[PDB]
Amino acid sequence: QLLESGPDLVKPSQSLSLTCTVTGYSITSGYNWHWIRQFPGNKLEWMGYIHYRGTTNYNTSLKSRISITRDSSKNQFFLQLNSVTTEDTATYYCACDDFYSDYWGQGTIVTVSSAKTTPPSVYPLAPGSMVTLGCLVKGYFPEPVTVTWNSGSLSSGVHTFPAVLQSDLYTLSSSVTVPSSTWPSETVTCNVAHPASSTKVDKKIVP
Amino acid sequence: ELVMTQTPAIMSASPGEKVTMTCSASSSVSSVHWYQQKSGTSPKRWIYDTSKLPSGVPGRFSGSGSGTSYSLTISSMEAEDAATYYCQQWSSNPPTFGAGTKLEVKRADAAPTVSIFPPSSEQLTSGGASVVCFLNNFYPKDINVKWKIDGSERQNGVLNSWTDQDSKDSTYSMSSTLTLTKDEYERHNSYTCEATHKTSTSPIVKSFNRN
Repeated sequence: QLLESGPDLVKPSQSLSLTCTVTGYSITSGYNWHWIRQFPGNKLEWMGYIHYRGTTNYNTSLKSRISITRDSSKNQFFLQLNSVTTEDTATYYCACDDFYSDYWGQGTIVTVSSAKTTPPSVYPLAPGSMVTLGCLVKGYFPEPVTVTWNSGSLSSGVHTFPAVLQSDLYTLSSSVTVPSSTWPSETVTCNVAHPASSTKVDKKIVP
Repeated sequence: ELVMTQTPAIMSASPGEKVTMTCSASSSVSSVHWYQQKSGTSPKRWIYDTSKLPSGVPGRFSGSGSGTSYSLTISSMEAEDAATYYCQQWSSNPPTFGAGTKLEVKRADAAPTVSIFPPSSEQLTSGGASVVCFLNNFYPKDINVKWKIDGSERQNGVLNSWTDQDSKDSTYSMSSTLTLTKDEYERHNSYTCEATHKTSTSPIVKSFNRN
């Protein structure tokens, strides 16, 4: 139904832009199409929407910096938030709804910072009846980063922890538990992706 | 500038137990919507017009209220109902949201599985040395990790992180990472990760020897 897209890192004082490509319904037929964001801390804020007709409605406190427009032909609408500040760092979601029904996108994170993109360094964590394996992803910026095990075949038994900020760099860790008789017999590898720097690393966990 | 106060911020409920969450408005509001958001996904409207249900929302859920007091009730909870619930109003501009109420699911106490990991080769080859410790699948969430190098609590310089309540077994997991410099690391020998939870009188210890 709805997918959000746009650059991840945007400098303070500049403008933030996002695209929502809708599929399975004409955004000119019906529904109200909104832009809603969630700040780190989970606080939510409705930003605005545009009717089936280019008529718009914005959150008063954003009225001077926001603009919502669309391109019928491509079945997508956009969001521009001018003069961003770090306070605009958030997960942006696009959505639609009528009195009875709503649809949302997966949401896309945008970081407003003067800091510069830094790839992460992936380190393996092997043991000092199941065995617990790890993977340390540290020194990167901005968020997000994705971590999978064996390309996803090892999804269950995985605990990927929230990243923690420190010295203007995020650090994260991930764990996976498997039967003692599976590792190191069968290869266990953590896959890490960091789109902001187009990084894709693979670290085999060696005993 | 219409403040929505939700209470409590966090609350736990056993399966089958009735559950009620409150939303207090700073000024009267005519309507109120509720949204549900589970870990890793996006909000989803749960209730509109203060009391109506959108297709897909279990009948066990119901909303009610008026003026400055609204509430979301779960007649009987199921573990699938664990999430954060936000109330919102469209009466004034802008359409404010409450800070949300996190509904935890209660369950028997479960001891944490502890695992400790020495710095890797790749890392030690960059002068770095991060010691990591995992405390997986425990309950209650409140727990405390303690680092010790050569028998002395290496207190500061530790980064901890918690996962949300597991959707499968309803437990919690946490990670503790003490970062040192390659040189300070090779200057000590005993590295212990000590965890004190509700599941044991004595702390659960785990520790390697740098050799």
